[PDB]
This record gives sequence, C-alpha cells and structure tokens, in this order.
Amino acid sequence: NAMVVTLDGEILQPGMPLLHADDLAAVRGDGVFETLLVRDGRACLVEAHLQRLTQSARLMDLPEPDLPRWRRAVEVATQRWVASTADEGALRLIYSRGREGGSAPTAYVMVSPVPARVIGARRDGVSAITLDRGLPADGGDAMPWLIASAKTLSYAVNMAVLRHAARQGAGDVIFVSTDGYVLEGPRSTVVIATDPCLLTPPPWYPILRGTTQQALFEVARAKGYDCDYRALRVADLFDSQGIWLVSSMTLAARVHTLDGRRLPRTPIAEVFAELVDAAIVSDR
Amino acid sequence: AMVVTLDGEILQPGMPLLHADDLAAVRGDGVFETLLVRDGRACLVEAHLQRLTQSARLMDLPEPDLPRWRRAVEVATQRWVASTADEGALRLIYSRGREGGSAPTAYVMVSPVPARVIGARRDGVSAITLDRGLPADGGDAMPWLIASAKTLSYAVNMAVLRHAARQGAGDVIFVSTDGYVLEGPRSTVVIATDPCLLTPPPWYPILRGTTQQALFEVARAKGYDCDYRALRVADLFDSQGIWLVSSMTLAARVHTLDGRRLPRTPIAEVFAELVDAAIVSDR
Ligand SMILES: Cc1ncc(COP(=O)(O)O)c(CN)c1O
Ligand SMILES: Cc1ncc(COP(=O)(O)O)c(CN)c1O
Ligand SMILES: O=C(O)CCC(=O)C(=O)O
Ligand SMILES: O=C(O)CCC(=O)C(=O)O
Repeated sequence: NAMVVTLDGEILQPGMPLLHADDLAAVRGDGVFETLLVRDGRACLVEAHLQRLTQSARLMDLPEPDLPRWRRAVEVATQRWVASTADEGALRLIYSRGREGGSAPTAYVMVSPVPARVIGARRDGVSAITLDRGLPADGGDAMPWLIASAKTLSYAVNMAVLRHAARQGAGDVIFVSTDGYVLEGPRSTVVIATDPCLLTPPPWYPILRGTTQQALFEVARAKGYDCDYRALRVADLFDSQGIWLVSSMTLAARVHTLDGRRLPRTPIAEVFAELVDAAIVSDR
Repeated sequence: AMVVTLDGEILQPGMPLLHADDLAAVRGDGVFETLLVRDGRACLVEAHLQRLTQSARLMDLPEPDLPRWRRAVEVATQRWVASTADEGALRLIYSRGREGGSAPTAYVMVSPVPARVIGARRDGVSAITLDRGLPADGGDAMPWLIASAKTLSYAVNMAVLRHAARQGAGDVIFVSTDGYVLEGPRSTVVIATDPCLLTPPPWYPILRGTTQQALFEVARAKGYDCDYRALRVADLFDSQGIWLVSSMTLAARVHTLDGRRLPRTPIAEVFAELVDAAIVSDR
C-alpha cells in the first residue's frame, strides 16, 4: 500500500507507525509538504517542488531543507516504486516541525497510488462552482502572517470546501475573492484560454504558485503561446476558450460546467492536455 | 507526554503512534480539544465533549462516542494526577484516520503545562491586532470555511503567533477585514465595559469559548451583566480591561495593545477569581 523513505534513505517496513502522538504535524498541522507525480520511471519536476519546499519552509520558520538529502530520499523512493509497478505514483514530501519540545524536524518521503478520481478528471473533466474565499486580493503580500503562499500540512479547510461542493454535485471549486477576482482552487491552479493566450491569476494574490502552471508557461511560450498574469474575474471565466484546474498529480481537469452553467468546448482543449504533458517532462 | 487511545491502551512513551499516512499529519484533517487538569480532574469535561461533537459535525466526522472518550480522559487524567500534583495539559486528538482507511484516529494525550502559561496568568501579555483575512459576515455567508470548527489545522494560528513574537508581542487579537474584533489565535477575547463583560458574537468566524461561556454563567450570578456585542478596536482601548481566555491559560490580561500600555482596573483583581470558579462550576 504505502511506502515510506526517511532522509537517511532506508525504506520503512509497511504497516508500522512512523510518527509520534506529539508530532506537530498531527496535533497542529505545523509543517509543509509537496506532491509529485511519478510517470514513466521518474518523479516529475523535482527541483521546482524542492524550490517551493524551500520557500514554504522559510515562510514557516522551519529549518532550511537539505536539498541533497531530499533528492536522495525521492530517488530511492522513485526507483522502489518504478520497480514495483508501471502505474503512476503519488509521491509526497512531508516536512514537519517535529515533536513538541524537541528540536529535530520531522521529514520523510511517501509514495502512494494515484486515486481513481484523477483518471476521470483528466479524461472527462470536472464540474466546478465558484465560492467566496473570504480573502481579498491584497492578502498575500500585505498580510504575510497568513502565509497564504505556503503549502502547509493544514489542509482541513481545503478538503471541507471540496466536500461542500460535492454535496451539490460539483467536482471541484474555484475560489473567488471578496473583491471579485479569481484566486485559485483548493488543490489546483486556475488557467484559462483566451484569444490564443493563456492566463492565470498574478502571484501577489493570496494563492499558491503552481509548479505545473509555471512549467506550462515555459513550454507554451516556447511554442508561440502568449502567457501573462492578469486580474481575472468571474465574467472572464465564462468567456474563455477553456478553464482548467492545474496541479501536479491531476495535471489538467477542464471545467466543462461552472456554477451549473455548461461551458462550450474548444479545439484548444485537446492540445491543452498535451501542453501540460510536455510541461511535467520539460525538466527532462 | 502520556498517551491513552480510545482503544484503551496506554502507550509506552518515546514510541511512534501514528502511521505516515494518517490524515492528521498529511492534511491536518481532524478536530481536537484542550482541557486543563486541576485538583485531580480535567476541567469542564462535558462542555469540551460537546464542542468536540460540534466540531466533528462541521467536519463530516463520525459522531464521537462520548463514553469511550470519557474513559480515555479519566484514565489519562489519573495517570497524570498519580505522577504529580502540578496541572496538566490534556488534549483529545480526533482525526479522520489513515489515508484510504476507514477507522478514525482517536487518542488522549497529557503533557506538562508550558511555562508561558504561568507568566500569562500572573503577568499578562502584550498583544497586537492583526487582520484575520476573513470578513465578519464570513461565518454565515461562507459555512464551507468551517471557521467555527476547532480543527487540527493550526498552521496559520501558530505562524501568526511567531510573527508577533518577533515584534515583542506575547499574543494576537484577530480583527476582520471589516474591522471587527474576532478572537485570538488560541484564546477568546473578553473585555470589560460599564461591571459588564463583552465578547464577540459566535456567528462571527470564531470559536465558541468553553471557558468564556462558563465565565459568563458564574459572572451573571455575581451581579455582572454579560452580553455578545460587535466590538471594534476603539472598544478595546476604551475598555476597563482585555483578557484572552482559554482552557489552559485560563485568563491572560492584555497589559499592552499595539504598543499602548493599558491601566489596571479593580476588575482585574476579580477577573482571575471568576475564571477559577468557572472551570470548576461543573463540580
Ligand atoms: C492550494 C493549491 N493551489 C494550487 C496547487 C497547484 O500546484 P501544483 O501545480 O504544484 O500541483 C495546489 C497543489 N495541489 C494547491 O494545494
Ligand atoms: C482559535 C481559538 N479560539 C478560542 C479558544 C478558547 O477556547 P476555550 O476557552 O474553550 O479553550 C482557543 C483555545 N486555544 C483557540 O485555539
Ligand atoms: O487528494 C486531494 O483531495 C488533493 C490532492 C491533490 O492535490 C490532487 O488532487 O492532485
Ligand atoms: O489550542 C488549544 O486549545 C491549546 C492552547 C490553549 O487552550 C491555551 O493556551 O489555553
């Protein structure tokens, strides 16, 4: 089922507990993490995930992550998963503040099966609803204490928002600020397609920076696509050629229905998935 | 630290309890409660198990088995009471369980009361107001944000406290973007206006304070009028006193707010006594 690789590089026995009852990841969600996709024998975009992991650790007053130590744990876990199966894997880096009163932070690497919801979201897409996030667009930089750009282990609200939309037949959520500007998804980055130009909310918004979105901008710009960071509104969502919820594991899930209103399908939608396919391998 | 799971086992300390895929650790996905052990028993057990039931309901968690929770609490309490007469910090950890699994994670943990608690009770704290990022109407207009649930996802709460620590402040008072007083990152805000006690209303995106409510009950019987009002920052500086009330710290008087020192009022002498009798009013 689940596989664990500590920073020393040894693979822990399945079915055995790793974390103590007083680890700050469990009692207070006090830590940062990253999620990587294993595809065709290798984890995708390792450096971009370790770069953001280094930034999330700085925003959380966590010890600076040892990148050579993290690269070995991911490489050991990667080769163990690829040897075990040819299916894609969900590789996650867990970096917590450690036990209460202790000094050493908790850090390990975990590979798990990719959920079945991913193959449906890639192939079929998702129905999404816009939901008030409660944050204004100024929240990321003007209010740094909210650390909205840090990918922390405190994801209880993100999961509850998804369950709220599930009870209403929605497969995902697009967060909208009190100002009326598009922010992000609870687990993905919002990218739209306008005439052909791809847009995404600007990074000074209280949102996470998408590793997949930036790599998508690199491959798309090198192929002739114009990309930019703009203040998107809900109206701009409905007039686009396509909306996608982009992330590291789900890759690209087009929003075919937004707030119950179906959105038309464009020829750019078949190339968009290929654009995200080349993005996660642009490191190779 | 001592751990007593709802299964009934007392774990040998220094041994791991949770697997690497527990949703408490990978997603902060769970609810918890913090209780104070004083004079041989945890304080306001029933009121904390009631809020645990409400936080679990907002989180689509299985309804907690209160008789099993009471056993883990009683077993963990007497193990601490047997070891020392000092106060203890008892916490109920209730998570969704392992990723992909079905059984939820549930255990009770007792630890020493931190040294910051003795100072906050005795001396008080210097606090700063900080924007919470939520509007005051956000609790009712956005129920999906489950701001009334006491979850294990306290990364923002702890980061906010560290930010104020770098500025010489001992705690924080959250203010909404609309400018209304909400709560602390780890406490409930109670102020003193003319002998009247006020606190922000619970339909705000805040937690309902078990200690604050038990305080309102004892205070009303002693002649004080208590009520829930929409407080602004001006009400903080014009008040007779500000306290950050909670289950473990009890009452932490704010002696300095945003750098401005606040005078001491005769109500400051009585307030600590009111919270002491509040947390044992169940007995
Ligand atoms: C809040 C949030 N925003 C955006 C993203 C997308 O980031 P990435 O492309 O690196 O997966 C994620 C990752 N699930 C996320 O949790
Ligand atoms: C966010 C928050 N609000 C309020 C409180 C106070 O609640 P209670 O008096 O029931 O402990 C706490 C306790 N730390 C808290 O963490
Ligand atoms: O599993 C979840 O709900 C979120 C994980 C994620 O980021 C994803 O869907 O790829
Ligand atoms: O989050 C908690 O409840 C623990 C902190 C607390 O209650 C306190 O400091 O009094």
